[PDB]
Amino acid sequence: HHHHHMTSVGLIWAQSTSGVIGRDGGIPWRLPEDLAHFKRLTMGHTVVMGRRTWDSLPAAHRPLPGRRNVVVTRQTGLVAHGAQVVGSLEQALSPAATWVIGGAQIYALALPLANRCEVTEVDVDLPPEDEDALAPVLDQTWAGTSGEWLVSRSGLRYRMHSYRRL
Ligand SMILES: NC(=O)c1ccc[n+]([C@@H]2O[C@H](COP(=O)([O-])OP(=O)(O)OC[C@H]3O[C@@H](n4cnc5c(N)ncnc54)[C@H](OP(=O)(O)O)[C@@H]3O)[C@@H](O)[C@H]2O)c1
Ligand SMILES: CCc1nc(N)nc(N)c1OCC1CN(c2ccccc2N2CCC(C(=O)O)CC2)C1
Repeated sequence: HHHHHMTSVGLIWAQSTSGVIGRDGGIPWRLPEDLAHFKRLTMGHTVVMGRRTWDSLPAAHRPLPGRRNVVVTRQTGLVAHGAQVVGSLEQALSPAATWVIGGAQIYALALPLANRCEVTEVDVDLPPEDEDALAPVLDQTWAGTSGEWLVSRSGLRYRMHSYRRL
């Protein structure tokens, strides 16, 4: 349903090579270069996230500055300030390039509607654990390109993949 709307809908996430995106209510690695990449791609745009991701943000970073923060929840509203709440992904997207920034539940809702995915792969050894949030799997409707492996100042290797709907 990526052509049920006019504005581009992009998913953006970072994952380990094993496909983990979240653990224990947070992200189980630190990668400053990915944060800068995420900031450059999203600055000045609407960012849409699930409520658990909203609550996972450290207070210094909530709301994400310089972006319209939209939080998808079934609740009437939120205790933590700075978001616009909506009750569905469709309400998040219209009116409106909108970035869906996680987590796994909101990626699953948005994947059928998305035109683009921007993935950072982090070469950190994290065998998936029972409660982990995992990255969405991309099917045959996506075409991708991949950048070279880069080395972070902290020593972790990482790289970016970019997918567009065929
Ligand atoms: N690595 C990355 O790039 C990345 C990015 C973002 C997040 N994360 C990680 O992902 C994890 C959180 O992901 P998650 O999947 O547990 O949660 P999530 O997708 O962030 O949020 C789930 C919440 O969204 C709301 N929601 C879900 N489906 C809905 C629907 N159909 N209609 C309305 N509201 C709906 C509900 O909020 P209510 O309960 O309020 O109703 C639900 O509890 C954390 O570990 C976080 O650190 C990682
Ligand atoms: C940087 C992590 C990330 N990476 C890619 N590639 N995709 C994503 N969806 C993604 O999750 C973005 C959300 C979760 N985040 C976060 C989590 C923990 C500590 C700091 C942050 N934030 C605060 C605001 C900063 C900003 O000003 O942008 C960015 C870092 C914002």
